[PDB]
Amino acid sequence: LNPSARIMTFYPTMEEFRNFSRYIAYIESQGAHRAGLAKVVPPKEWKPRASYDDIDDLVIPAPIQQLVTGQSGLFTQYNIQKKAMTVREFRKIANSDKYCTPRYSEFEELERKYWKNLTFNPPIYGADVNGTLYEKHVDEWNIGRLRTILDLVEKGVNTPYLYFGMWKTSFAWHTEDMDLYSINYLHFGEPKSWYSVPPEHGKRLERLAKGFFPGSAQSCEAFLRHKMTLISPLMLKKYGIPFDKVTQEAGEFMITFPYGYHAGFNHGFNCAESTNFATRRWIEYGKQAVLCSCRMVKISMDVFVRKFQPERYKLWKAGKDNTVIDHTLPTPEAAEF
Ligand SMILES: CN1CCC(c2cnn(-c3nccc4c(=O)[nH]cnc34)c2)CC1
Ligand SMILES: [Zn+2]
Ligand SMILES: [Zn+2]
Repeated sequence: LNPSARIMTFYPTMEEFRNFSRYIAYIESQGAHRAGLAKVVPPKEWKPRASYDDIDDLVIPAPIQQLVTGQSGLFTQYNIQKKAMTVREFRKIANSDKYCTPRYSEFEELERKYWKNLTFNPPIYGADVNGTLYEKHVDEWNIGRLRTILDLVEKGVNTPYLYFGMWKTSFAWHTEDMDLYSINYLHFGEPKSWYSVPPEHGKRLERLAKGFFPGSAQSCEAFLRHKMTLISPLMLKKYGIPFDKVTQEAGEFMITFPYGYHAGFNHGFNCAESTNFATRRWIEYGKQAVLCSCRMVKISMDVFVRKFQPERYKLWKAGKDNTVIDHTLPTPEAAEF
């Protein structure tokens, strides 16, 4: 399933939507994981919050000014921490003449303006805010409590984060911490555009990045983990790196899969909610994740190897666990489909 590894979109009914982990297993049985990114449009009747007119007093403790340097589709993003601000203050800046979205008809025109102007007039990203916009009673796809096997770490990446975007705010090329999955919900506002590289081609993106930034690569085993590297889709086309693109709109979920490299940008004022999560398939990725060797987020895999792979525990502890990851294989939970 999904031999082209193209980004798939799913429209679950209210009944299919209710079981989060089962629905992740379902989309994997359909080959969604091969693209490294999937869109899930929830049923129309489902709302995580009745209204977003009550969040003006919400504090963004560390807004970041995003300074970008580069040319020829290759850039490095530098984050400058600014003083705390409210969502009311952030919305005022986001919609001001200095930072508002330029006029555009088609996405391709806006995508061009982004790649042409990302190094000018550095925007402010109200990123990494600990919090949720979900009402406490919401039991479906609740980013604040997904209750996947990732909870075994607790029972930081198992908590919800908010992202208040403005035009031209960006997320650099990366995989998740420990090559985990992630869920991103766009609560409201202007779209968020995504680029993705299939996990089966992730090593090709890394080789391209290493060749362009040899200083960074010598300094760290996993420099892409710093989340500072921006590469244009045109630069990827030029070097034959397979990739796909998708625009997430308000009210839609995006799912990133283990070792799924993604990057993207915000079209204007918006707010997304995200967290990391796991399935039984992730354990092997966590065991094999190449981590940052210069700073970082590290999860001990021991608890997972003991519980889900007891027969492999002595072999693994000895450093003799030679398992090769097949990126095309769905999670064992997908068996029923
Ligand atoms: C401690 N961890 C640091 C990295 C954090 C992280 C990992 N990935 N990641 C992102 N991925 C996808 C989309 C977005 C986005 O729209 N904005 C900003 N960051 C994003 C953010 C998770 C938390
Ligand atoms: Zn991510
Ligand atoms: Zn590093």
